[PDB]
Amino acid sequence: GAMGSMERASLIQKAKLAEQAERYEDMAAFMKGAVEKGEELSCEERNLLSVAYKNVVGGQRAAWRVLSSIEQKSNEEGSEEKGPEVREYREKVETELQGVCDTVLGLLDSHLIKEAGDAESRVFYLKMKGDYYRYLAEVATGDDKKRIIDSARSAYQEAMDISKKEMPPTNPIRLGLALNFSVFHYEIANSPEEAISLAKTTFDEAMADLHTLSEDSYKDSTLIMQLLRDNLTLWT
Amino acid sequence: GAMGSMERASLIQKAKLAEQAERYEDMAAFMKGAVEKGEELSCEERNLLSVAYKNVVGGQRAAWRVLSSIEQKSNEEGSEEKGPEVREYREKVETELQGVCDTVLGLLDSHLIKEAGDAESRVFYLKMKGDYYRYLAEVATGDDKKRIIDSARSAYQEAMDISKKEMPPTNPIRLGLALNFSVFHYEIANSPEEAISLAKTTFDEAMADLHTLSEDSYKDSTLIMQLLRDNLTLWT
Amino acid sequence: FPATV
Amino acid sequence: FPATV
Ligand SMILES: CC(C)(Oc1ccc(Br)cc1)C(=O)Nc1cccc(-c2csc(C(=N)N)c2)c1
Ligand SMILES: CC(C)(Oc1ccc(Br)cc1)C(=O)Nc1cccc(-c2csc(C(=N)N)c2)c1
Ligand SMILES: [Mg+2]
Ligand SMILES: [Mg+2]
Ligand SMILES: [Mg+2]
Ligand SMILES: [Mg+2]
Ligand SMILES: [Mg+2]
Ligand SMILES: [Mg+2]
Repeated sequence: GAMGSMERASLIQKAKLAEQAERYEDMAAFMKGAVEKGEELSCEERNLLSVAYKNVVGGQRAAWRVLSSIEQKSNEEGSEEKGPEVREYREKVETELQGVCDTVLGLLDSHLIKEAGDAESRVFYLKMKGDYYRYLAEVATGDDKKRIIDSARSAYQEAMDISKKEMPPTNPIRLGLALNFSVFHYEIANSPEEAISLAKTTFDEAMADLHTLSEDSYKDSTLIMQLLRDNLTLWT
Repeated sequence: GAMGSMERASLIQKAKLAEQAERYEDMAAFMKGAVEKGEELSCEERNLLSVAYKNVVGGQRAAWRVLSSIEQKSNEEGSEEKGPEVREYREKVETELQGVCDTVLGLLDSHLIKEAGDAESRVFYLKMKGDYYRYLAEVATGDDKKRIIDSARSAYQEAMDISKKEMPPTNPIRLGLALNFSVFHYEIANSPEEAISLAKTTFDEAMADLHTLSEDSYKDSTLIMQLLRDNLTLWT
Repeated sequence: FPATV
Repeated sequence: FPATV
């Protein structure tokens, strides 16, 4: 690791600076170095890790979608030919995206998940595992596609089971997990009815628990509830 | 060069795809590979090169400014100390920015400028040379700072001399050169009066030549004229 | 696309 | 910042 010589605290400090500078690739590299120090991550540190990689992979996904669209049109009737370049460049971006997902999954497997005992950490990491397998599934087409989808499903399901037993229905991690697992059902697993049912039940159970919350917790929970409603509006 | 095995035409095609995907680092790498094939660049290709590196370095400059601001505040009265990390990370970004500028300047020196005989190519490349020395000057602080500033000035001045002899006052390259040289005077050379005079004279001479233009040329020229006016409004 | 966090 | 192109 090129970060092996830098102090853990300095890596965390520089991750925060990289975020301020919108340098998310650097942010992710600093957080990878912090994880590789081998200590568990605090709540703030877990969110720095997730923010960094979500931004990196989100940019890769957007680029992959642009290139895949161009590639699809190139292979329609009417287009004569423009050579291998579109496929090659889509493949280049795809391979880089897969590499980032594999890196994140590797950090989760070595050894963040196995040391995570509290619900807030364990659910968070298992949600991430489902998310990064979902991003792999978005680009998958080969012998392993079904296994990639099932790896995402399995991680999300373990996170869901823990979240329902150990967190209140308004916990923002529980809400965000449900939001994303619902998107998995809709976009990956060809299960729109499960996606809609999960989003609706999550929203309604959260609504009923808002009365227990402070103003600040209410703000956090209702923010994610509005995303659930936004998706329900899109899908119905 | 990692692009040495790819066809020139494929590099240009992939640069255009990278632009569509907002992958400007890739765009710049493809265009560097195209330049290194050793052939002169067409008008479109010159603009692909400039767009790619302008976007890369523009992001680096924005990040450098954020980090420099944080560093400045850290070194004020009242701040106690937060260690070497802010300086180190500002230095990291700075070194990467300098590397990109050196790469562009190297392409111009080997061998784009020396083969550029037409005004539209030669002025374009000399403007770029002034721009990338200007970006080096923005971060310079050492024994060579004055020489970096003078390198920018010299390139801009040669471009200006050619542009006034060989291009009409509405030519968008001539206008953009004047815009940027005016910014050099204001922000780098501590010469706000020269910046304002250059912007005003450029605008007025362009205004007087608009009557010769087609609707499409008029649109291109007035776009850059409005940037000159925007800067004049900022500075007066 | 749908919202995820 | 001022405009450049
Ligand atoms: C997007 C949003 C609003 O909600 C969710 C909800 C569920 C999940 Br699962 C993920 C995100 C969020 O980011 N919440 C959040 C919650 C706890 C800590 C931080 C944080 C500490 S530091 C830091 C930083 N960006 N430097 C961010 C941020
Ligand atoms: C910013 C703007 C409006 O004006 C100026 C004016 C002076 C200078 Br010096 C620089 C820019 C510009 O970009 N003009 C322009 C002029 C000629 C060609 C292209 C082009 C071909 S291809 C391509 C692409 N982006 N794929 C872009 C673009
Ligand atoms: Mg230590
Ligand atoms: Mg592939
Ligand atoms: Mg159920
Ligand atoms: Mg060839
Ligand atoms: Mg330095
Ligand atoms: Mg003069």
